[PDB]
Amino acid sequence: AAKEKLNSYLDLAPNPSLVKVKIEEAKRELKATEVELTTKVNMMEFVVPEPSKRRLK
Amino acid sequence: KQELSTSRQILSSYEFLGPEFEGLVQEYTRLKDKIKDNRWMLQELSKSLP
Repeated sequence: AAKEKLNSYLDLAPNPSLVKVKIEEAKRELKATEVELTTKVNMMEFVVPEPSKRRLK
Repeated sequence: KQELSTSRQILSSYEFLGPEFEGLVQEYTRLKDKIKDNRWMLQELSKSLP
């Protein structure tokens, strides 16, 4: 219980100003991964005829 | 008993940087957890292109 409470603090320099920068970097990275996820979803539409309602190959 | 005593001594140094820092840490932690979840979701959609 005491070790688990220490691992949540290590990626963060004990300086508040530097932590805000890291938080802003993490917000930019979240927007890029969200756009990539939307595009891959649209290309999804056309390919045509034919075979039933159904099939293998 | 010796390990418990060392860990309790280090935790006491971070707890000294106030509630505001803890809020920031909580936010950072929340954001890292969401990025990790989105990456995990993108990897799972590529394996399905039959």
